[PDB]
Amino acid sequence: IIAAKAAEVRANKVNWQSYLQGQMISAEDCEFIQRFEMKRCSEEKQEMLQTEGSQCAKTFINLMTHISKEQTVQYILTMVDDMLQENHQRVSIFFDYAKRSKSTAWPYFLPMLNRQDPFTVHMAARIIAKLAAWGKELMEGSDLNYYFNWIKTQLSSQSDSSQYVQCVAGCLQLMLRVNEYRFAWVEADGVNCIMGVLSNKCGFQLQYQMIFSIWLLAFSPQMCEHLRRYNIIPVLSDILQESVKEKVTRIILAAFRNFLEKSTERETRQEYALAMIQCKVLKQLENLEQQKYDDEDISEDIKFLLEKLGESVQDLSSFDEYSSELKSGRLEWSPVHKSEKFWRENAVRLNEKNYELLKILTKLLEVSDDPQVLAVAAHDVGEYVRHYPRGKRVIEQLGGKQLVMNHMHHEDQQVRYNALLAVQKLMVHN
Repeated sequence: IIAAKAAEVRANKVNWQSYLQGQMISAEDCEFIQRFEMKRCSEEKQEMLQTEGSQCAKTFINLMTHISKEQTVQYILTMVDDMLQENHQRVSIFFDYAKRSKSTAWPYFLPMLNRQDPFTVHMAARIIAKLAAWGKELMEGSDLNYYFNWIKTQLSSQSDSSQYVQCVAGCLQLMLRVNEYRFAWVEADGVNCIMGVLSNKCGFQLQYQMIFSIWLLAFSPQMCEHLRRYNIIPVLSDILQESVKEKVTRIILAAFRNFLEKSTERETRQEYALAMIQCKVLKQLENLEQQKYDDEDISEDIKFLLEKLGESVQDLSSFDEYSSELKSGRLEWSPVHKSEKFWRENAVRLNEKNYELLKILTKLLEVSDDPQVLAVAAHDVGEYVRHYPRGKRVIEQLGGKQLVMNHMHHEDQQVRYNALLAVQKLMVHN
């Protein structure tokens, strides 16, 4: 509705001389606003901004401050945003006005977000985002903190409300366009509020814009490293199936690619990929690969994520990491457990150190009260039988045969299921 409101406001001009008669503004301010209304061509606008640039933002701000009429307020902000859409360099006029006034441009506009009209405040915010992104000065300090609090509160509301939160999210994206503003945003907890809104399941455009924000943050190593705490991957794994829209799918895949690209360490990239595989990203990546799309960008994102997921599972399939998991007791369905490639080649290696890994498994098959650990141990005994035929006597000696034959009667459905599988693999031959 933002464009429709903009057009309605462009039509809804009002006599600016009324405010001069009321002495709410200066005669020069009224003159500038009327002259800019009539100076519609690009050359005329350039002439106005170049000859009376000091008067320009002064006029806008004076009228905005001293006039209650939301018609005029929205008209002023619509004109400014139209100027910035025609040529986004126009921020220079406002910056020059502020510098000539011996101040920065923000205190003049941040209080304006306290006004009532949603259109007024949200096009004001759009103009602030344009100014911050395309300006030379960095948003900083209390002004930036107040703007972050305002974006936070407006986002938390999650429809006309949603269509204005579109402006809110677009302003946040424009801010994050700059690396330093991304650092400031991470200093703020606004990403947690982003995740809160996403959990609240906002509309399609808002979800797309928020994941666009995440992609902007993920472009950097430090913020990628520090924002892990929000467990982005599972929520977006489910959203990539629910919110099918191609823009949404593409932006999640791009965010994942940025995460894996800019994660600081090999171990860091490995945490991200391990979370993705535990959250079943890889299967949907295969499905998208079966699917096709009209640009090489989505193709490259899919291929990169596919290759790196494959490499990550290969790394997880290390027999050393399997030994570490067994030693720590973390028998919790790591991909190495269901990686047949590891099993077929390394089943003999479990015999090392006088069958230390098999002893760990069998000991857990009597010590474990944990359903997950017990079922995993039973399944791994089954796999050891399946992939090292000579190990049947070893498991007999270690008692795994009888332990699984007992745990088939375990109180837990999953433990019974895995133990039954293992004992079935056991009795296959004389």
